[PDB]
Amino acid sequence: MMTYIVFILSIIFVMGFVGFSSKPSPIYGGLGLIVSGGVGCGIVLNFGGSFLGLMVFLIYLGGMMVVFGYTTAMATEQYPEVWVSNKVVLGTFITGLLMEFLMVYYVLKDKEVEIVFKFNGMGDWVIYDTGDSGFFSEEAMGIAALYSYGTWLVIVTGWSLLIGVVVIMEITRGN
Amino acid sequence: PFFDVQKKLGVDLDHWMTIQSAEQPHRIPARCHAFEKEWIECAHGIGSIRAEKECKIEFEDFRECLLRQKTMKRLNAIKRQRDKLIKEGKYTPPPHHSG
Amino acid sequence: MSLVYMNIMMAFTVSLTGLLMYRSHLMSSLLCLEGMMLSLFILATLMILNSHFTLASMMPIILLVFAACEAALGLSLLVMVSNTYGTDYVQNLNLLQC
Amino acid sequence: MNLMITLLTNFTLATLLVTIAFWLPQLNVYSEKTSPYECGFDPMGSARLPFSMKFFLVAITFLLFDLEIALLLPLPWASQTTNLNTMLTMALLLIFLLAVSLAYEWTQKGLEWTE
Amino acid sequence: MWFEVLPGIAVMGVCLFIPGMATARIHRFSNGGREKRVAHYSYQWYLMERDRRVSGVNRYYVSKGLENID
Amino acid sequence: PGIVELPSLEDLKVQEVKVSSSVLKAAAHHYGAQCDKPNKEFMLCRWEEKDPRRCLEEGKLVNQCALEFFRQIKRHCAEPFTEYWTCIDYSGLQLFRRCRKEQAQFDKCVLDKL
Amino acid sequence: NVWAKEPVLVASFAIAGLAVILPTLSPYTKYSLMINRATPYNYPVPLRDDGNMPDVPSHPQDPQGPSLEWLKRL
Amino acid sequence: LLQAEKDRRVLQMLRENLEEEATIMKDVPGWKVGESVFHTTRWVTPMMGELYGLRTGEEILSSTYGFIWYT
Amino acid sequence: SRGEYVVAKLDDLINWARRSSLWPMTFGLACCAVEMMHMAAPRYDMDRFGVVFRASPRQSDVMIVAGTLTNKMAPALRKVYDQMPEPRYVVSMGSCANGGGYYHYSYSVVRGCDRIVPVDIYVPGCPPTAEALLYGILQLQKKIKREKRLRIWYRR
Amino acid sequence: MFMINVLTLIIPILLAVAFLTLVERKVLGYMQFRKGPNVVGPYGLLQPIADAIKLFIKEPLRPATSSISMFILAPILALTLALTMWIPLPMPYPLINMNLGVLFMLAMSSLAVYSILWSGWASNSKYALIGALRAVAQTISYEVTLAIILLSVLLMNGSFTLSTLIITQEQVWLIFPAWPLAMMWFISTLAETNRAPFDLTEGESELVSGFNVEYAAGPFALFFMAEYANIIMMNIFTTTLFLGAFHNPYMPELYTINFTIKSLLLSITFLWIRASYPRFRYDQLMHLLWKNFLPLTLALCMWHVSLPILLSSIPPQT
Ligand code: SF4
Repeated sequence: MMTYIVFILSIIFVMGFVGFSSKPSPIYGGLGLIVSGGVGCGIVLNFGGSFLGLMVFLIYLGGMMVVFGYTTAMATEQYPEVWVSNKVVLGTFITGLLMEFLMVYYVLKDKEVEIVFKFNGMGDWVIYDTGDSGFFSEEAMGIAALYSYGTWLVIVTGWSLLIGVVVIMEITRGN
Repeated sequence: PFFDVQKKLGVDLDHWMTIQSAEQPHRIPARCHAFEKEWIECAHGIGSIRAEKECKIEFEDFRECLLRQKTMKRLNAIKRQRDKLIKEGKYTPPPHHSG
Repeated sequence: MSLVYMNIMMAFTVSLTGLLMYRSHLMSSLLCLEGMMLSLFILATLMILNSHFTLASMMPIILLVFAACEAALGLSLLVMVSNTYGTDYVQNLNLLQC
Repeated sequence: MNLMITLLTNFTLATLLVTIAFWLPQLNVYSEKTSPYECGFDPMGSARLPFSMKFFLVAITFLLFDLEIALLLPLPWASQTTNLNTMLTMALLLIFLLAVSLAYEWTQKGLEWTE
Repeated sequence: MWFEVLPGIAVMGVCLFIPGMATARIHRFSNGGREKRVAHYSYQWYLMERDRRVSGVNRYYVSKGLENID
Repeated sequence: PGIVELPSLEDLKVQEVKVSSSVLKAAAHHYGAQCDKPNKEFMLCRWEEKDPRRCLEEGKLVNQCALEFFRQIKRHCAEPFTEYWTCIDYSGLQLFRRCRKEQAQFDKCVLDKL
Repeated sequence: NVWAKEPVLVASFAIAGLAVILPTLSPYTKYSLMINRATPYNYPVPLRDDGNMPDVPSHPQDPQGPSLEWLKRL
Repeated sequence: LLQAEKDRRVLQMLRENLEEEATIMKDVPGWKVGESVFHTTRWVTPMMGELYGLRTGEEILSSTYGFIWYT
Repeated sequence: SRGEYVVAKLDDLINWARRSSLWPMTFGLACCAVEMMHMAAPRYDMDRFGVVFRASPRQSDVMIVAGTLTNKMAPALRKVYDQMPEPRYVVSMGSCANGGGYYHYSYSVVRGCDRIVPVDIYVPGCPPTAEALLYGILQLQKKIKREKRLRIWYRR
Repeated sequence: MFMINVLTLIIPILLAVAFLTLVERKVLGYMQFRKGPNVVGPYGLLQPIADAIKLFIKEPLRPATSSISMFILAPILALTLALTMWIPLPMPYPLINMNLGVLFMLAMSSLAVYSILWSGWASNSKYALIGALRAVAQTISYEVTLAIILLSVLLMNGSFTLSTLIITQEQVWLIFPAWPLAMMWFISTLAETNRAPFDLTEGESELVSGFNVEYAAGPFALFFMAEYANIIMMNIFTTTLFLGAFHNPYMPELYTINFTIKSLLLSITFLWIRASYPRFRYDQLMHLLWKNFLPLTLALCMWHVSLPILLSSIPPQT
């Protein structure tokens, strides 16, 4: 029955990600972020991405583990609040949900929405690859760049990471 | 400023990442190879304002290669007229799965 | 127009407004910066896969390694802020008065 | 969506384990079992107190080396192109830069404190 | 000695045996006896697609063996 | 904008070589060896024009070359070619080391007799 | 001496140093380059008839062009 | 051979689908029957809706999404 | 009587599943704790009977009160006891715990642990022998053999 | 029949976990000079079945401020992700023939860590907080080294596809081109699997079960089953990843028997390492892990980069 499945997974992503960015307690935010990263990996995987979504799932998720470690270490309230606790938190969460359901309504019962661009309402099996007899598998050769042609780029990226390491050590050392 | 020590030293370190029709790593095409070859053959020795006076048509052909916006417009109009005629009940068509 | 682009731009704008308005936790501000990173990631990656422009799939890996080291820098700054105070609230930052 | 089918079956299995835990066996007499237990005595407050931690550099260290894991992980697709020299050169340069940053923060006791 | 620990290991190893033999039985039960045509890349998927196109019943594993030469 | 035209169904009547994909992958060495000399003109048409709907006549020619190749390999030597491709058919995706004796017997057939 | 200050670390530096040094003196990088050049992923296209090129042959059976035989030949 | 088979198949879908369009839209005004989207005249590569439109769910689902999450 | 026959079968099943394991908590105040540690001896096993040491109180099946309960300890004893899975049993091990014993007088001794918790299975001794402790666990299992829980529930 | 294959994957893992609990208790008894469960049932077996029933009975129940959503969603995601790890595992032909499996292994292992993390936060009694941050530290340590050693051992022969890996395991096992890398990886699997307190600081006697201080008497089975599925999980992944058998071609039963025997005797070796050694230390884990494994792993990675150019052993990578 389903053919809008990337749009559907994107709606689940927008739900979890608005509830993420509505700022509850950051541990609930990280719950929202792991849900959002998982379904975003699902979006880019089911679009046709081979590995890069599972890659960013891994990387971005270990980053969220570090963010959990610091939000537990540094500062929490006497009682941490959840989405449905406060006036403002519940209000922003439900109005983000209302924007989501309202755009689903004004796409599914309409032709197009032009808030910033003419968005075409139908799922993205169009436009799409017409079965290229490749066997070179585009993302594999794509990340097989940065090494053959990518000379200067990995130089400045690794140099930025080395500078990042010495910068973090000297900021904590600056006492 | 826009310094091209890039050009002066004679090292192409940043030009290979520039557009389509550059060297994708094995000899493959992109989705819109030919339309960029059209637009770049139109707009080389041109002073970037008569590229929009004169090379407008071919660049818009490239933009409609990328987004396929009018194609989606036409296809959506066909689907919605299909829906209203099958809602009316005028010749529910059999052409798929048969003749 | 590939309708999924609408919801991803919607998620970007919501993550931006969440980055801008915030109650007390700078941790949550860094967290929304991480989310905005993810939004630009997914939009650029779906762009590159629609275009089959697979020579330049450098945008995802390099954008997120750089923005993640930015987030690491912010986390160390939050370590220093919570070291030289009790908590990391937006209040008790109102010194160095303009 | 076949792995989504497997995720669905495991979600149904996990929820049926929840319901067979809750609703089947016996009654639910509460009102002192819910009290927070530490080791035998009622403590002050609860958790969510500001719990100042030992390691500061180590989590950021994990983050940045996970980022260089991200740059290094396309090694098999590195190993098949006609530019063997740039391949081996930038591969050795990336791992050597990782070892250089590690060597700096190893020699400057960035791990020798509250580990 | 270990004379009595062997039945627990053996029963638990037959418990580990049954996913492999069950999975192989289901694969050979599902596709006309044929070991399953795993499709790594889009070349293999397009070849499998014309394979299931030339069958008639929309199942590739029939594979119409050397008889539509005519 | 501009108009386009398409070939009607008068032109699109070429009988497919409706054998399975596994045997078609299996005999591919000698499929490219004896036949597939004239189809490089088809390939040169296809690259130098980058216009399918135009090179369809040599598409008909390569399709009849393939059907003539299969007619020649069916009418003459031999029968255990059927055993050979159903031996390469089985092992999941095709590995050319799963079945070597039957490759050698089919090769000895077609070599010593054709 | 220089060995057992941190011995597994110095052993790691030794295998690291031979990993740095040893591909310079290497009699097989040329074989890796030849094999990696001679695996075509895409179609070797034909070309226009010729201006009588006495190369790039008429049939790939003919060994006029660049063939390979050293796979079975060690 | 696979190249020519794909050619005949996509030309068959294009001819039959423009006949489908010329049958199904021939009453609403505007709408030339088979004009190009583009200002030039070349063989544009299709989009899997110009080929696979209105094939009633299962066919387009097994065509455009099979390799992604099956086998 | 198919209904009461099924009730009897299922009640016998769940009672057997109860009397199988009985993993305790290692409470152990005084030298009856040392006797518990020598009930964890190779010459007298408890893992033959599924009696397995599980230190967290919220999953232990019984509570072996062993050692001299005092008034300074007794609020900690009951505030451990009151949070537990809903079937709960008490094995009072040793003359200190099950009636005061040698310190039955002499302030800051609760005169036996009967004044704090319900106590099912008494094993008396100073110390009880490990053989007697395992016999107390077996008779606890026979108390589990005579529950008739679901029979009472259905004929209610 | 795909639902039937789902059932023949979800059913044998349960019996695997239950009789693994039995073999834990019995091997641990015969190790510790005593005897295990011998009286009850046939020799032990129906007492782990009775343990499943016994822990079903115990009526789970919530703590004071323990927010119920996060609370009951932690061990459910634990057991769900601990099942869905076993999707691409090439028992002769796996469930989903993934084009990439080992990075999926790392992803779902990190998710198991998050499940332990969310349970330790939501249990909310300060000891679950202590144990949760101990888990966070030992995962700061053990997703760098295991992932990079993985990258090394897949660089020479694997290329992410486990069917091509079982093609590679024909002439020699991959224990011989990388044995010390394999030993460091076995240490890392024993750490990340969070069994064998040689490299585990969560179920100590210094704490009281920081992952399960007061969760609830019901889902202790869920969390318990998740960790022992982690044990079988990483031992099967070790048994596939390094060594094994050139299988009987198009014949599954011989390969399945030999793989099961190798994997389960290696799991007995794992349990036998648990039964032997004292517990470990926080700062000693950071010091030992980084300053002993990490430059040696980098050296093995660079030498396994250069070895396909030192000896032309570049893979035939599809
Ligand atoms: S009863 Fe005897 S052995 Fe037991 S705690 Fe009291 S003094 Fe010690």
